[PDB]
Amino acid sequence: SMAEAEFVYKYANNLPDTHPMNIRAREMAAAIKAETNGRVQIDIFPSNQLGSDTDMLSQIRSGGVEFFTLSGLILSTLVPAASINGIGFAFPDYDTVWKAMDGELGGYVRGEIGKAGLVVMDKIWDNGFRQTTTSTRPITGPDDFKGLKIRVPVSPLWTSMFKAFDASPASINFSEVYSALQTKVVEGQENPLAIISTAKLYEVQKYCSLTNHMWDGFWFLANRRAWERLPADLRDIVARNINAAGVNQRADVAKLNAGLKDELATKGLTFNQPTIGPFRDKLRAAGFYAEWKGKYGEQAWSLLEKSVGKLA
Ligand SMILES: CC(=O)[C@](C)(O)C(=O)O
Ligand SMILES: [Cl-]
Repeated sequence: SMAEAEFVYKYANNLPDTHPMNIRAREMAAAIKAETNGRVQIDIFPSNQLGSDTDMLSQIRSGGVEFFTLSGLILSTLVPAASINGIGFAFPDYDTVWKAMDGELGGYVRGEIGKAGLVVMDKIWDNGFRQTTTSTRPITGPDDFKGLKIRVPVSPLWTSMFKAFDASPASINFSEVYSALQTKVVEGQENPLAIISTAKLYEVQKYCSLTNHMWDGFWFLANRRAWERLPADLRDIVARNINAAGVNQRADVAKLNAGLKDELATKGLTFNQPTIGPFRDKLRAAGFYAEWKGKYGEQAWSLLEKSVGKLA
């Protein structure tokens, strides 16, 4: 038989194999294997094949897997600073997002991730600005969130935000979301359009409300020991290829989130665009911005403010 590659590394993720994350990860793995002359093989385990997000967070820490893409908000139980990009209504556009995440704010978060003992690639991958879906009624204003049994990912930031909206959040890994919606364990969830599409959540929801309540992405994490075990030449090749795949993935995801509404509207989702201001007002009145300013500290909060104020 053919000898195994010297380094056979596992990359786990939580998304469908049809999402740009996985399309680009497959291109990335092929490029890496060729460029390292067969020395590095990245085996990809999409859509929670090896386990759920909370499981994989444990595994990237312990070395059970070598690579894992993860929202900073989920990561934030280990790295408290890493939820900072998810502050409600903070970023007005992608322009400010990438300048921040590829600039000083992202540098700050990456440094915090390093302090916790993980490696993280320079470029965060996209997920997108998040919308709401339900099987009950549309969300036209913040009053409609009262009592809503809404699924959220496991994170203090998501819990805080949806409690501030007077909803009843349930913390559930993405792997259980389709079934939880289908069976009405929960009444709704929130995610970018590209997720609603690729995970077919339109099959098990009726309404999509464009609440546009945060932007979030996926840090590309590496187990530190496994990263350091790669010789320097291979490390450089792997890092370059992961970041290149990320840049392409961002471009793919931006196009999907910009254009998917019309397609989703003919697949079993009825859309509405609520007026956004009252939602931001509700988070303010609930003390959400004051809470998180306190938790992140003045320096980090000032860095977030600097980041979102850009006009270009
Ligand atoms: C944060 C994240 O990984 C997802 C897929 O968007 C989610 O769990 O909803
Ligand atoms: Cl609409």
